[PDB]
Amino acid sequence: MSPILGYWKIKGLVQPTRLLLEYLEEKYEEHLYERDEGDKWRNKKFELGLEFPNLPYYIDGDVKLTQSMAIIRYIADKHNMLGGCPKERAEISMLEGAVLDIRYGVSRIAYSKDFETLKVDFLSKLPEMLKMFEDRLCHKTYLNGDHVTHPDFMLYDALDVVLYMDPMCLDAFPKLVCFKKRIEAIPQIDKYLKSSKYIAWPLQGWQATFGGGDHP
Amino acid sequence: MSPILGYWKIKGLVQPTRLLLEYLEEKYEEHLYERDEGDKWRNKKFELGLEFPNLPYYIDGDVKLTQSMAIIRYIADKHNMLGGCPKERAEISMLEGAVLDIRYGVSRIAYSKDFETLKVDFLSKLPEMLKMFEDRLCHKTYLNGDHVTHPDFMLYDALDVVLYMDPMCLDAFPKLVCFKKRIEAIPQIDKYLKSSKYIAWPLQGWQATFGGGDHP
Ligand SMILES: N[C@@H](CCC(=O)N[C@@H](CSCc1ccccc1I)C(=O)NCC(=O)O)C(=O)O
Ligand SMILES: N[C@@H](CCC(=O)N[C@@H](CSCc1ccccc1I)C(=O)NCC(=O)O)C(=O)O
Repeated sequence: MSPILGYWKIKGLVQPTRLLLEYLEEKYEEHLYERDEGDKWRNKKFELGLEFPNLPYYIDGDVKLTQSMAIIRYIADKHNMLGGCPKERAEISMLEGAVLDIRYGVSRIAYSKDFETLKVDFLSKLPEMLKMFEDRLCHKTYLNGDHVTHPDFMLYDALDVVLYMDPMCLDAFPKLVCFKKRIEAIPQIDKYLKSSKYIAWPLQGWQATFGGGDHP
Repeated sequence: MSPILGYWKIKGLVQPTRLLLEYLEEKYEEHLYERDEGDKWRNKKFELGLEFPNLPYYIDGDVKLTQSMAIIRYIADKHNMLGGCPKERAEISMLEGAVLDIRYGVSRIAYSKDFETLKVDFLSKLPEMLKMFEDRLCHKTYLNGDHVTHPDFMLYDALDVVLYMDPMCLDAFPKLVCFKKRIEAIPQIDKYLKSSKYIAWPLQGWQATFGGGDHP
């Protein structure tokens, strides 16, 4: 029985997890809830055996999990990708948080009716955040070295998003522009992005002022 | 040389980490920035050797970290507390996220000038969130069983906070009311709470509409 990954039919908080699964060439099925299926989900919420019911969820022969970060880390952990010692594991967790500051930075304002005003102060702070990654990649191929790790897919997802907000936010960051291409040059990812499973939009929930709607 | 833990002189995102250090009886020094030291911190931000400068930070003979979650997990990891296998480690990470939904739920609205209106919709959703923990503790002493883990201190910190917002939010949750007492009955914690190091207020940054100010 193939693992089930439930979530809205958007990119949201699970996009990075989808990408890690594709990368590892893991098999899995998806329980996607359409914009109007809110009710279809509420009637199942407390019937799946989840100790902490929420979206996304991940169910397979071994576990039943919720909290998108617990899920991506589990899939990575099952492939010995979380780090070989305390120090390395803390390096990888530091990369997770730094990426989330960016990604969550967008979500916290993408639902306000004053998006444009908020979008201005945000983009004034985004640069400092990007440059930390720009330097981290000065001599590395990927965030943790020569081998891909899950924070790589999270960062990719964050760049894909801040680029919709502002197509020029990476002009001063060549290594990040390259990092983004390099992730797409990975065989498994390129296949996925061109397959029928890829969900290109929306970025956030359909009702958001930014990254919302049924079409780009 | 004792590990240094830097942060504002508030509870904020580091309170749970302080508590884990006390519990493990680890020695450490703190670099606390007063309300008016914002400038004292900006002039040091890019001079500590941190790959991703931010508050809090943790510096000792082995690592230099940022991102509060990477730090608490490191201190726990160095004591073999993160879980003995993939499944257990995902259980503990699931507990982290579920706690943060509550804790971050407060911060996301504690800075708005319309706190009271927001505080109403929040408290209407808090119950469902608390009950997941209320059930998780139905037969367990602590969140992961008979032994304390870091999510325990995070949850404690979240209850201490939602209780200031509403002293009655735990009336229908006896196991949670007990969990909170039990954490305080732990020798090391009780000592800390009564020592000169404990910082009782503010909950958030001083400028917040809720949990702010120099006094309760
Ligand atoms: N921390 C949880 C948050 C889960 C969450 O916010 N779930 C939303 C969808 S993502 C909404 C979201 C939240 C924050 C940032 C971006 C986005 I998109 C939901 O509809 N849950 C189902 C329910 O509550 O019944 C996790 O990561 O799993
Ligand atoms: N994800 C980072 C966020 C760090 C952060 O927000 N730091 C704030 C203080 S906590 C503010 C905060 C943020 C979110 C929720 C609650 C709270 I209190 C800061 O002043 N950083 C120093 C700087 O930017 O130079 C982490 O957890 O370390």
